[PDB]
Amino acid sequence: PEMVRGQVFDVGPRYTNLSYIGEGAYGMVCSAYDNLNKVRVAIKKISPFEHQTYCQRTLREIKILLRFRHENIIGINDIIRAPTIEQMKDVYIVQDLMETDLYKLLKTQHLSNDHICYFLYQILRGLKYIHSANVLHRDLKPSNLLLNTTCDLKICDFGLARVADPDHDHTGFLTEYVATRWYRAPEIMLNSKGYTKSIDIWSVGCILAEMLSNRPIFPGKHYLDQLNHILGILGSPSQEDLNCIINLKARNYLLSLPHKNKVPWNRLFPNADSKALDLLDKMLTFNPHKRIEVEQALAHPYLEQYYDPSDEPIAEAPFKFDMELDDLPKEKLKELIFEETARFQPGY
Ligand SMILES: COCCN1CCc2[nH]c(-c3ccnc(NC4CCOCC4)n3)cc2C1=O
Repeated sequence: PEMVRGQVFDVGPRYTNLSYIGEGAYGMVCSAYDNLNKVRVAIKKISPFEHQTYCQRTLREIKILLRFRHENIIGINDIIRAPTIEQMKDVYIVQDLMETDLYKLLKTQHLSNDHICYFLYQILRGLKYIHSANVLHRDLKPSNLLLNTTCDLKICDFGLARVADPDHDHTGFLTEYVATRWYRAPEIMLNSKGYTKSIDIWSVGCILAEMLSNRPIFPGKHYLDQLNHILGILGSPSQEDLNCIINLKARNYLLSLPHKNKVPWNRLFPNADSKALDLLDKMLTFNPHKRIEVEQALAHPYLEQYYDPSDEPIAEAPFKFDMELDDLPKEKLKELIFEETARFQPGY
């Protein structure tokens, strides 16, 4: 049993020579050597069993990744856990190892317009497959976009992913949210639970802006500050976009603000490709009903040298409904995680 940052990684003997590569609230990621396939891999230790919320998220992440197979999406190669429910303290997901992430890359490197175009194409190609499966990623950000030296990109971290539920998306003003602040769509703070595909498109728009300048476009200092940054650039929403906001607290908040004019994309990004800024504008649309969809984004003139719908696959088996796991206790969720991972066990 190897040890990384005071965390036991019970993955042997197949997986050895571990090294820290990432973290979350209830998990840790390591790189390791796979003695069977003779390659280095990424291993994610998930420790969710003490919290019901974490158990729901674990079962979703596993179920989703086991169904998905796409070049621009991190897959599951193996799942390690103890042979019995009693002995199962953690769950280890084995994934292909990637060299870096877009967050690490943007901290140090200027991207050429060809690199932005290629990385954006891959994000949208992977996102087309996810949305085609009736799934929402809900935490797209640069650290969840993995890269190698040949510029291949893979979307990772489906820990907050859900089946889309547009009929149950409505909520109140400033209602609590999980996903990362800077990549949060304005409707999250206003009237959305983030159960529609347009949530992911906003995050992609924030990522594109960030690839263009190496700086987050909307860097809210805290939860409440986020809408200030968005409206600071986009300007006051139109009468038509306000009439779509029917909860009075959110509407009246927006109506109380002094008029703010739109900051043109060409002033924020004076070196950017005019086609890239046109697509950015359509992704960073205030009204989610007017926001560009993934298949429209792929067909945008900015991506014309890559666009090929016959080479942009969709999911063979989309998820029909979400799982109703909210009332299920963490002990019952532990059982479903055990049953979902059974196929990877020796002597199965
Ligand atoms: C506790 O989990 C929370 C969510 N989450 C955190 C980030 C993350 N990274 C990887 C991963 C997979 C493959 N290859 C690499 N490679 C590294 C990229 C960065 O540079 C060093 C190598 N990372 C998976 C996850 C993940 O699911």
